[PDB]
Amino acid sequence: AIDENKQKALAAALGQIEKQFGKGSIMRLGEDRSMDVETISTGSLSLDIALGAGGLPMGRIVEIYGPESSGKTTLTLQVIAAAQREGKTCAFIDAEHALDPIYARKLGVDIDNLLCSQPDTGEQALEICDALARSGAVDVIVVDSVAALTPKAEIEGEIGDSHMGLAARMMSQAMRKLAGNLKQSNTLLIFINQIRMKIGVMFGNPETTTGGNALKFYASVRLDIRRIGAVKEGENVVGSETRVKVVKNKIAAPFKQAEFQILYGEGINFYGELVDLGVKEKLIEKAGAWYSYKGEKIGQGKANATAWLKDNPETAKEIEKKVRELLLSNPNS
Amino acid sequence: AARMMSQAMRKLAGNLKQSNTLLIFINQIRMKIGVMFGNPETTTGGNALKFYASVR
Amino acid sequence: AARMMSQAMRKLAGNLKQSNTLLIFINQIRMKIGVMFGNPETTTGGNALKFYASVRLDIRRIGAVKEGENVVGSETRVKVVKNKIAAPFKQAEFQILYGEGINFYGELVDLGVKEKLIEKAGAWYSYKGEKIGQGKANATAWLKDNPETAKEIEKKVRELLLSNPNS
DNA sequence: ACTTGCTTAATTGAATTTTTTTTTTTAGGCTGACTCGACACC
DNA sequence: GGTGTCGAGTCAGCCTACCCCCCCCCATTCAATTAAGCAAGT
DNA sequence: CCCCCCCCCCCCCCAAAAAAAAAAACC
Ligand SMILES: Nc1ncnc2c1ncn2[C@@H]1O[C@H](COP(=O)(O)OP(=O)(O)OP(O)(O)=S)[C@@H](O)[C@H]1O
Ligand SMILES: [Mg+2]
Repeated sequence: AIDENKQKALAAALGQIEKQFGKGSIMRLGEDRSMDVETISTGSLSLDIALGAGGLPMGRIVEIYGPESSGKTTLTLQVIAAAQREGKTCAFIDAEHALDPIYARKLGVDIDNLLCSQPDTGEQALEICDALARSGAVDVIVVDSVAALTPKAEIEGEIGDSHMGLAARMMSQAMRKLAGNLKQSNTLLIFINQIRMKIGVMFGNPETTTGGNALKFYASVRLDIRRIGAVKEGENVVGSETRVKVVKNKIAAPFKQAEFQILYGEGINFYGELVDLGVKEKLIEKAGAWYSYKGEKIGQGKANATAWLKDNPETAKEIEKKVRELLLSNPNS
Repeated sequence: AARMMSQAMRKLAGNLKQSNTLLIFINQIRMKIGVMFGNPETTTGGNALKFYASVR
Repeated sequence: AARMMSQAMRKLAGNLKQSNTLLIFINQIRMKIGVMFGNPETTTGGNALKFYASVRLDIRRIGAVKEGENVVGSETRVKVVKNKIAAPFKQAEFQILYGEGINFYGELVDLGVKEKLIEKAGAWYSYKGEKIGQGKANATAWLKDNPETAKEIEKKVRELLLSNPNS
């Protein structure tokens, strides 16, 4: 008796809300396809595993932070390169004024279709982000350094002048405005941030990021990237040994980490990863310092084993297919 | 209230002068809103009393 | 809302006086922003109630009351910010204990010490030589057990500090 | 009977520095900028 | 025929009317220091 | 005895509401 009266009052209210605000304003969460999480590759297989859902989520905000020369720009360009290869449009907002277009081409970016902007102010940078988000025509936006998003008042002003929390306020306002626009357009926004030291602290770590506290809350993923060593061809340093910690994750379990090589002028070493994962999943046998695939000695030393996998495009397909099958915990589709 | 004050001033001003009686009105401040230029402080009971007052 | 409150006061002030009825309005605090003349703490509902009020009390929590670790109440301060029936700007300090209310015996200690009926050496409370406890809580706990001395100290404090007693 | 360490509570001090600017809800005038027709002159 | 220039018309943004009330502001936590009373040693 | 004719003028305001936000090593 009361059941029917409640179901009718509910049905009437739902009808009135959908009339006043629009069609999909309120609905049951189980029958809402908009809310399903879709992901894209990072151009690193170990990082796609660490993220738990096979890559970075569309319609969300991501933060990548780290020290100087850690690989923050190189990593965001490999994301763009991968996205372009699946026929997606990408934008680069270069607030640092430090992008080399020749190096971007060497990492596999289609330069001639990559939208670029070198804005004057933080406001202009973030108004271009909102304009491209509302359009529905851009799939990935990268904002290179939050640290270089200078408010207009600070550019007009003198060096030494105080602007209390003015960048932090700008970023707080930006997040509020963007979150909704990005979810509707299914657009991925990636923010790069720099590290700074906070003083008057003895608990926790003294490392901070720039641009205040809003971005920590709204980010669905946060990556801490670091250079942990060198890659040498005898004497010549030819690349960096890199580590990425997943510091925040809302689309899968956090605190996982990824290890890989960045080689100068190539990018992330995909086959270098595919060796290490093939080893861990018992598909490649490392008998001391001798890498072996089904008895056949593919080489000795990681570089020779990688060079062998490069020469055999069938054996690389085989191992990738198995590793993808096994380790990807939440496959999206 | 503005009308009642308007009518009272008309009636009282002449009766006070004849009898030589001092009449003191106390008023409270309110805040007039939708004013940018100047002082947003008003008093109560309309405009008549400003005109008929010999001292404010 | 400011208009409604302005209209309400006009109507109520006279009706309350005839009936001899006490009306108490509780108000919340809000922040005034921009170009501020004075303190940025405001109250809600416009400017009428400030004029019509015969008494205005500002109440504040100034600390915790702890039984070792367990927080068992609040230390409170009340400022008299407006008064038309006696002189203003006097203040009161008392304890609110959760589930009991205002700690009457705690006030009686503090008023006993002020009017020399109780002797306080460091943190040692003495009534006519006899030592009644160390610390305000043990002193209070004694006065709770000895209602003869409580009634005596109350009667003397009322005689001293309350100017005109009851009818 | 004289002196000292322990007890329990309450009191006071430091905690590196030092800093900003904005709205909706005006009304009516003044400045500068853009549009268009066309008339003088090479 | 085309470009500079005279002229009327229309539109977007700024600013100036304006005096200027305050009576002085919302407040905390850990730990070193002080001290009156009382049991233990002499 | 016999039979109507015609309008005139406004008056007064009332009330506030609300925060937002870090930035940086030094030997
Ligand atoms: N144009 C280039 N040619 C060769 N190597 C490069 C080039 N640009 C960057 N690298 C190297 O790639 C590695 C990572 O560089 P990035 O990806 O630019 O790092 P990053 O964190 O953006 O550092 P910033 O912005 O300069 S603090 C470093 O060892 C660089 O020296
Ligand atoms: Mg960079």
